[PDB]
Amino acid sequence: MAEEWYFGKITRRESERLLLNPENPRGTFLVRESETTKGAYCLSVSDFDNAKGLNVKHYKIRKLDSGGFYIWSRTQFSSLQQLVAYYSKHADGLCHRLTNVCPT
Amino acid sequence: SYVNVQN
Repeated sequence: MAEEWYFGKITRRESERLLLNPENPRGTFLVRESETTKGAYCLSVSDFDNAKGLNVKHYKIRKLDSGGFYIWSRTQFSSLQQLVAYYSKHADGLCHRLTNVCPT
Repeated sequence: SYVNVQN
């Protein structure tokens, strides 16, 4: 479907390398396949910590039978685009709203 | 290491 924020089959280390770029504003993000569980995905986002510096938080996106995806079971979605659209307007669990697509 | 997964 070609969404710029979707990187697919990249490792976690690859996702942190892209997100830990110093030019990324807080809330920069991407969605990728889980590097550990077949069928699962992940939302990786950038944030800053005074003591340690730039950091990346990873959220496991579970994919149901069934269709559907969710970070927390109380807020579910029919697709990955719907999930990103939502969190792009409401943190609702996240430390911050998804602010910017991570540059490829 | 995922924020939403305790275990």
